[PDB]
Amino acid sequence: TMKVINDPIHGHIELHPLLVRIIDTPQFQRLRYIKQLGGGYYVFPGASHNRFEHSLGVGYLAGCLVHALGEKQPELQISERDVLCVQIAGLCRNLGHGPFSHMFDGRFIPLARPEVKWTHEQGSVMMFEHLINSNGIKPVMEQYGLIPEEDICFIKEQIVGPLELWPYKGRPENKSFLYEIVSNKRNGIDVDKWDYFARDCHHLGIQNNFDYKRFIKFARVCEVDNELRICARDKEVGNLYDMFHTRNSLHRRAYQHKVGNIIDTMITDAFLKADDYIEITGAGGKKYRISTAIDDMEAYTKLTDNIFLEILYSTDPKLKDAREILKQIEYRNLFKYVGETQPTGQIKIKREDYESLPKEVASAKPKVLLDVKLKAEDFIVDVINMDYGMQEKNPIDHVSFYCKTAPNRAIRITKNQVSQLLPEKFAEQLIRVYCKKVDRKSLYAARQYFVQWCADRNFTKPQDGDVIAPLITPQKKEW
Amino acid sequence: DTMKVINDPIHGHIELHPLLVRIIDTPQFQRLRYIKQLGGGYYVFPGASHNRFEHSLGVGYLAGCLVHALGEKQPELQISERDVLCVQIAGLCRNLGHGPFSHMFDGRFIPLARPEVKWTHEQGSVMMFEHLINSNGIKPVMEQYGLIPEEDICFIKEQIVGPLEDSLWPYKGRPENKSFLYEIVSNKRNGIDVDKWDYFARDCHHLGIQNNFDYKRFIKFARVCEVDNELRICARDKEVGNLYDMFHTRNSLHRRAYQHKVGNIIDTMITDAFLKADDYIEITGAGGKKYRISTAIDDMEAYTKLTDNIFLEILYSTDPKLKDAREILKQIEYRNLFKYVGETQPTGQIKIKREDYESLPKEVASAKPKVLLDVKLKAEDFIVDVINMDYGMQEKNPIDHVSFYCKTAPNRAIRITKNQVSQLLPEKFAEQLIRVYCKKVDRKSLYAARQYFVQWCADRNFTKPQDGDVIAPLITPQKKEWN
Amino acid sequence: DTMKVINDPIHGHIELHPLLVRIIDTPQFQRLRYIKQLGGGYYVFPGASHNRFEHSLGVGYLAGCLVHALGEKQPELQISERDVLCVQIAGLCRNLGHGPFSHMFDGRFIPLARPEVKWTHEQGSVMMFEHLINSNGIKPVMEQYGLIPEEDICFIKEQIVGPLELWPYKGRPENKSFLYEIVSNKRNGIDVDKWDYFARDCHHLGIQNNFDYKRFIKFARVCEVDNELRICARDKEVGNLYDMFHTRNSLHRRAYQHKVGNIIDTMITDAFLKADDYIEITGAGGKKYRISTAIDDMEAYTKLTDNIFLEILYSTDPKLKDAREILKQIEYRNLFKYVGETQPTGQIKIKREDYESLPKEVASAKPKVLLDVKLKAEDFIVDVINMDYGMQEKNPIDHVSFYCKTAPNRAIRITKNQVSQLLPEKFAEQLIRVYCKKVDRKSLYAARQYFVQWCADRNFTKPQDGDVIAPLITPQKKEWN
Amino acid sequence: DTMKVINDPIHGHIELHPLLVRIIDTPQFQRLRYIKQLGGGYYVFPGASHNRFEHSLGVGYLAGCLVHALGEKQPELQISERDVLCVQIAGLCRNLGHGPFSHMFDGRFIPLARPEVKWTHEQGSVMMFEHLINSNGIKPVMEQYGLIPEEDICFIKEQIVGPLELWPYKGRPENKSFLYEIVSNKRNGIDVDKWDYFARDCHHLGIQNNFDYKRFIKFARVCEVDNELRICARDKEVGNLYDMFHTRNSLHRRAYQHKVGNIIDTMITDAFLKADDYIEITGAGGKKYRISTAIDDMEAYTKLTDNIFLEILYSTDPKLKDAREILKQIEYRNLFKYVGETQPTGQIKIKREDYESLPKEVASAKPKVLLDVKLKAEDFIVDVINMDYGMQEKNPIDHVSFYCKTAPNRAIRITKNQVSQLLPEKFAEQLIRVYCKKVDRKSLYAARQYFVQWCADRNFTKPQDGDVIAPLITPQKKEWN
Ligand SMILES: Nc1nc2c(ncn2[C@H]2C[C@H](O)[C@@H](COP(=O)(O)OP(=O)(O)OP(=O)(O)O)O2)c(=O)[nH]1
Ligand SMILES: Nc1nc2c(ncn2[C@H]2C[C@H](O)[C@@H](COP(=O)(O)OP(=O)(O)OP(=O)(O)O)O2)c(=O)[nH]1
Ligand SMILES: Nc1nc2c(ncn2[C@H]2C[C@H](O)[C@@H](COP(=O)(O)OP(=O)(O)OP(=O)(O)O)O2)c(=O)[nH]1
Ligand SMILES: Nc1nc2c(ncn2[C@H]2C[C@H](O)[C@@H](COP(=O)(O)OP(=O)(O)OP(=O)(O)O)O2)c(=O)[nH]1
Repeated sequence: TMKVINDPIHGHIELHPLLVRIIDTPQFQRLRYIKQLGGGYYVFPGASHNRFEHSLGVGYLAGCLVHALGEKQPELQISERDVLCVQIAGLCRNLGHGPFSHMFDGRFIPLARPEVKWTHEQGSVMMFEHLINSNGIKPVMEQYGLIPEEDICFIKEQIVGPLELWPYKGRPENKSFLYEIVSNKRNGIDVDKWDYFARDCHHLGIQNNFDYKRFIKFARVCEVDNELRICARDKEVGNLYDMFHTRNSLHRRAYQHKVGNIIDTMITDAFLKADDYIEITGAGGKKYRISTAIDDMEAYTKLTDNIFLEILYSTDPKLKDAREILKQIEYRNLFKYVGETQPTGQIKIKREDYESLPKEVASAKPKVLLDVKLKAEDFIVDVINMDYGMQEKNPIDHVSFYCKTAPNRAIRITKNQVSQLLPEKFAEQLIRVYCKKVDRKSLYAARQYFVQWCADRNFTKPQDGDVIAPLITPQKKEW
Repeated sequence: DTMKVINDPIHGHIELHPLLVRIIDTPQFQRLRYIKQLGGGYYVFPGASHNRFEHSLGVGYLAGCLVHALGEKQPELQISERDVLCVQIAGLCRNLGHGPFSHMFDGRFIPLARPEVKWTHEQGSVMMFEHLINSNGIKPVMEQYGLIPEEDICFIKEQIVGPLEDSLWPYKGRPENKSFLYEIVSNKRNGIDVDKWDYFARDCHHLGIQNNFDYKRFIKFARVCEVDNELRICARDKEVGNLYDMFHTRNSLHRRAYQHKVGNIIDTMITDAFLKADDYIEITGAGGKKYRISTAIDDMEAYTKLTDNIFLEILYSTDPKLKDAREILKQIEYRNLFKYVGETQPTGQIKIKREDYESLPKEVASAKPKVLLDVKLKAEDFIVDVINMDYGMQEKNPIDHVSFYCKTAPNRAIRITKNQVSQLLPEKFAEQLIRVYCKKVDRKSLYAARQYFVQWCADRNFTKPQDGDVIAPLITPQKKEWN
Repeated sequence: DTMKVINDPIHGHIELHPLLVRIIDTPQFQRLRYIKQLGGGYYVFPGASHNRFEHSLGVGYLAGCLVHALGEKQPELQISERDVLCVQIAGLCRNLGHGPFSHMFDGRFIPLARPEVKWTHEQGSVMMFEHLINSNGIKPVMEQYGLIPEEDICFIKEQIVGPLELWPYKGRPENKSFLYEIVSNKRNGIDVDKWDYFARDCHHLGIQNNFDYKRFIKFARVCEVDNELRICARDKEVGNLYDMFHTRNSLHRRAYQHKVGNIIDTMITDAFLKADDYIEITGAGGKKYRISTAIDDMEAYTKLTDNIFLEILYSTDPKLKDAREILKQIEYRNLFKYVGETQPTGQIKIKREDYESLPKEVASAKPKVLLDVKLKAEDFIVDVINMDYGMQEKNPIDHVSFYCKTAPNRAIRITKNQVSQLLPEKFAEQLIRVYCKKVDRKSLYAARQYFVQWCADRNFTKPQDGDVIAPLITPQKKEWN
Repeated sequence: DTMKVINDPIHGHIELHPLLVRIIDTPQFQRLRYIKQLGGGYYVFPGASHNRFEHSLGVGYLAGCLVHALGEKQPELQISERDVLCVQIAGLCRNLGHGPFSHMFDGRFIPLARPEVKWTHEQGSVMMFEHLINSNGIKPVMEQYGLIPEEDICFIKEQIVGPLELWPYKGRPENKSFLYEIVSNKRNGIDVDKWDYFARDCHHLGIQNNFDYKRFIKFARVCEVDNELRICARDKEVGNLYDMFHTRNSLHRRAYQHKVGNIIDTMITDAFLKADDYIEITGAGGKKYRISTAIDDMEAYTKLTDNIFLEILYSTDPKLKDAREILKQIEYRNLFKYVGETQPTGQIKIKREDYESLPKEVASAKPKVLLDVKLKAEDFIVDVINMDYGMQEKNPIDHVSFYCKTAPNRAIRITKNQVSQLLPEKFAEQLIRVYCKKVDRKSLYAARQYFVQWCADRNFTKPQDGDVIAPLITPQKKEWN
């Protein structure tokens, strides 16, 4: 029968027996050993939470929204089968995450395997297949009325989008709105964000401004260009703009914390140095590396935050370089933040150029006397793209609304119709510079290079530019 | 007498010095128990039962926390217990001047009842404070605890209302080396003060909407630095994001709650009821002389007895003089409110001034929608509510008026511009919302009101109301940009 | 007419069926906005500005949540939408009878103003409910949404005040017995009214609530018990139920019976008594009532709220000078002085009829201590407080039924010894507080001596500060030493 | 170096003195990031991902808050910056000795792996602290900030573990007696460790905390008690103190002793015992230790965290097959099945030595019913839990000193009867849980029969579900019914 789980964010969640079966597998329980915020725990000591409990919350909210829609609009013909498939997708869309979450797909794999293209979403689909097949889930699905052929396709499609006219095979256009719940490809407004906002805020000790319950109460399905889509009540548009404001705040303060990022960067370097030597046993006893475990789900099942400690506690001399980096983290001998700047006006920095940037900083020629000369290897340059989840675009332009006077007619709402105090831009870049040399004189020099580089490139004046580089800031007229 | 502890749901256990307790325990202060913080807001958010009294304790407490923290970190500032008590007193007393239903009273009622007068709750707070002190023999008690009333009462008043008037330094209660003290209770430079911090947390706790601003963090990062020969409060540079967020939070709370369309209309209805009852309700002031609702502000003894009670006095009256006033309140009880028609905004530069407000109903009634109508409405049937939404300094960016310090040189004050922070911030800092309502509540009247309204918007190149195509499908087509 | 959504800080977004909106938007309901939940408690806990109105929305909401959950889990219970609405209405309306300052009114004022009458807020709720219905044409609206007014009105009233006198109810039959356990549980006190106030009062007071009502709802089922269908709790939740009552008693100790909130309630009552001949309140047919007689006419009672406090405070009439002076003393915080607290060691406690004699008893004590000042009966207030688990000497958990996971529809009983030996051995007690109206130093000192001597004379418990406030008295009593 | 700010979800922004930061930034301290506060609890309450690291910061912070409050109010105590830092350090470091899965390690594993040893996390904390100080050159930093390591290190250790052995302490004299009451209160258990874990565990478990430590701090004073200067609480707070222990017992019942959390702890412990011959941990000089002997070497113990769980689970060595299989069963949620709970009746207490003979006893019971299967001693687990108010039979409040507002320098005692007759009459009890290693339907049915029979045979209490799980057995015992 059903199980009750007490969650600090959602209170008492009811789990259908089929969901319990999916949960109680090595492939799912794995997520207990992957921190939701990775290196962030090393800055925010409340952020101990893992992918596992977040996944439960996502499945729960996915269920709440689909339930709400069915109760309010029985004409949608939403079935218990539909509800379960949506809950399963919600539960399983985090299955693909690697050690320290975004660090793994965002930092490590791009450097370890630049040729490969890999995302946690792809991983989630693969792990899900592995989970299903390894645990005899399909029989249990039919026992509760699911049709594995169609429904597994549907679940995968919810996580990763078309496995490619209506492009989906798992459900038809009349059920289009179902695909907006777990992972919303159209505008990013989905139950995954709603759980991490509330869960991260609870753990970080910073407050959440977004009311998902409210949103759910005001959600309706309407016909939009011959699709049935979820529409928000007109008056909730303010709150949706705010939801993305909240997202960006959480990125600024927490997910892209300058020191959290530097720790992620150091752990990634440790992983790269360990990658030749750590071995992970996959299917048939075959051995994989940290970087290649993603090619075999049996191996990947055993790849979690544990690697951090395996490296730290290692005695093998081959792992000395990797282990040393982690030990510096324990002593808190971290690379030093020098400053932040941004490109001015039009300019954007391409991913291909990231590598050249430490060279550029080291090449700057501040007109000041320096005891030390710094090298490209002494600098880290971290480039972060901050947006509203659709690059340059406004996601609210891709939301449909209804008004109380005509609940069946979907409408659009433009930014001008809402507020002139809203962002005029929806994407930006932040550039952080750090120095691996931590002494007083080194650090002083790093500041001079940095601010000179900013001037040379016509980037924005660092906020403390006049303090850290008083001789340099005057040369640039704009500043 | 000794220190008291009070449990507050927002701040926990608040200790109060005996002099503060003496000030609190007066008719002039306790009056604030009978004035709702959000006025007509309570009639939309049922949790907003809170009053100005408990907010005032919170402001006093926070004012003390900040001045105390500064003193602990920088003993060189020479902050005295006397300075601390004066700051707390000002914090405690800056809300004394509020009238019935708070902003309703100074924002809606007095401007209509007595357009010749200029009145603000801030001026009221000063007058009430003076009335409190004089009426209760507080000056002697102040000197008992080492305060110097001549300097200190001046200092307290200046903290609430600003310089009592030119000059580099316009304050008389304290010198430039204590300038940072004037930034705690009521910050005239940029509006970052402990009053905001209390109502964000308190209103959110009561409203059931979450607060994004962390005042405790702010206090930990705050320092005093020399700026143009003043000692001012500086925030850590890194916190500039959070300060922009503070004003964003303020704006959210205004949008969602303080300017809720229905809460506003209820305030308007209560105001009308007061205007109708103004001739008949009698309030006894100094010497037994009698005042009206609109004139109690001229005598603080009378003003002391002017609270939300007038609402119930009107509601429960039987005198036929008050029948009209009472009927409006009764319509509030049955929820037969004036009906919301819609909201629009002026586009681009355009702004509507205070002086124009009265001509607006006539304008809407003058618009000529090319639609057959069952009924024809008149100026009197419309209410037009203009709302100013800003960052507290009209078109100005308050963050341009903030001083920061950096960790490498904690005594050196600097400035941070918007470009130095983010491109995702607002490019403007002020806008206007125009709400239209109709006093005729029948279906046919409402339908007509919608047509006049949307036509008016179009005629004047205001923004398309969000529901424009639903409420006025025949009108919206004529304006091309809309559709 | 459509459903409304309301945002509550305790429950979030609450859906209100249009029939409930029609009930709410009446003078009789909206009245509750002007009655503080905790009365004079707000004068001690400044966060406790909340009113009976918002508490009533919460009770109506919780009542709905419970009956919906029961119906979803056991469709064989045959719960109807009609049932759901009637239970929500009863929940919304069980606080309608409350008077100015809530429990002050029925607990202190009415007993003293009109000792001959017997009156409770519950009786008031039923009367107001009838007045609300009749004055606003609600009966037709009830039938529009499928209710049967005659039966359902009876059902709602029974839910609030019990049987209007085998099966004693007329509104519903034995098969729906469990519906009577939701709003106002006469069997054991476990109902949704407590659950809202625990959470609401804690939120506002700023003290923490240890009870999880949502958990309770998730684990609740209906089972047959002595040929009645009753709400049963999961066996393992029994500890949590004991904890609920423990929490209730804590809230009484810390907040609802706060020694100063109680003396403020007493002072306001004294002002009301002194104003009651002069305040006039117009009821039906233009007839005039007093504060103490407005309870006989609902039209008058409709206009009787916390407002009277201010009507007195702001009065200029000389007749109200006495009443107005007491309220002024409250403002200056010149309150009656708490002397101390004690409890009876003996069983059988103290009669309500005996209360009047107690100040005289204190004044008649003869402490062997040097006193400058002699006090009189009239100088003392003696406030007797009954603290229990809701059922006098009885354990409410003995009147709860449970089910186990291996047999969810079978009811069982659980005894205290099956749960823990850390639980209470008694479930009722009395606190006695003494105060003095003379607030000078010498008077207070004297009052302490009489008090402690009276405790001794009566074999009450030694006040906690007894050795400090009455060092000459406490040594006489050997038990205390 | 300058002060650091840390954001904690429980306490908000915590200021850390440079010296404390130096202590925190060591492998010995950072180790606490990898030990779950609640061990096996995380596997039942998914919010309880929190680790000992963040709890230890909180304890350090609250230790500072108390000592700072006392110093501000009573400057005559002569409390020094040195005293404050020492109290904070002891608070920070009193959890250093915890092992994998916290209480599992010292409460279950070590007692079984090393029955000869007497080992407490407190002893471990003192050893780790020594290691931390010596390995990281902290003593020079201590003197840089004015500390005197010989006295102050002794004082810190004494705060954690008590006298390292008439005034028995050497780190501070009698005049500073009260300082030894903040971090680890040996007199009555009222200390800042509990205050952080109540609030932190509640925040993460998703259950409510009823104790207000900030209130307690505000009302705390130091008074002379029998020639010692001790921390005293305001008299009126006594209710809140009883409630603090009530809350602790509720947390244990609901969470720390959850039946499934406990069985998971038990399973993990077995896995560790089976891996103990084969897991190696490198300590000082490259030498290798076992899980059971890492406690002997601090360098090894440093690297002994919850990680061993995953090292075993991910292992391929066939010698670890048995240990790895137990952990794999946990992942599949194939746990030992809860059969039931009972308690000893009246007088009886269960001895530590007898724990191992209990499964044999259950298997020896002869239930008079037809059974498909016969079970053996090895198929049963019996878990005995001692629940109390921290001082076995004793009432901690009998060991607390109070003051009253009329004489704040005069310490007094308050007895239970002076407070409430609704309090516990007993302060310790035992709970006995039985589980079955055979999880099939027939086996579980049989296990229920043996269990209830065993309860009857030993005159333990009737399991709450006894009539449902063993309807044929419960009849025989008259007392039960
Ligand atoms: N909030 C709260 N949560 C609890 C309490 N006791 C347990 N929980 C949590 C732990 C779990 O996450 C969830 C379900 O725990 P239960 O003890 O109800 O489940 P369990 O499977 O052990 O009971 P069963 O005997 O199988 O029905 O609730 C409680 O007293 N209060
Ligand atoms: N959080 C919490 N607050 C309480 C409790 N008891 C009272 N309060 C609140 C009510 C007040 O706002 C504040 C002070 O109440 P007290 O009873 O300590 O002050 P009171 O003047 O009655 O005591 P006194 O005998 O004059 O020291 O704390 C409690 O147990 N917990
Ligand atoms: N949490 C939250 N509550 C809100 C917000 N806006 C309004 N509320 C509260 C006030 C009310 O208690 C409740 C319903 O307010 P609404 O403005 O949504 O309904 P109203 O009847 O004004 O609009 P409608 O009739 O749907 O046009 O929600 C918001 O953004 N967040
Ligand atoms: N509540 C809140 N906490 C924050 C925010 N930013 C950072 N924190 C947390 C993370 C840490 O636990 C703690 C200190 O963060 P900071 O960014 O002030 O420290 P950091 O050492 O990076 O600053 P530094 O540049 O060294 O002064 O506060 C924020 O905006 N809000």
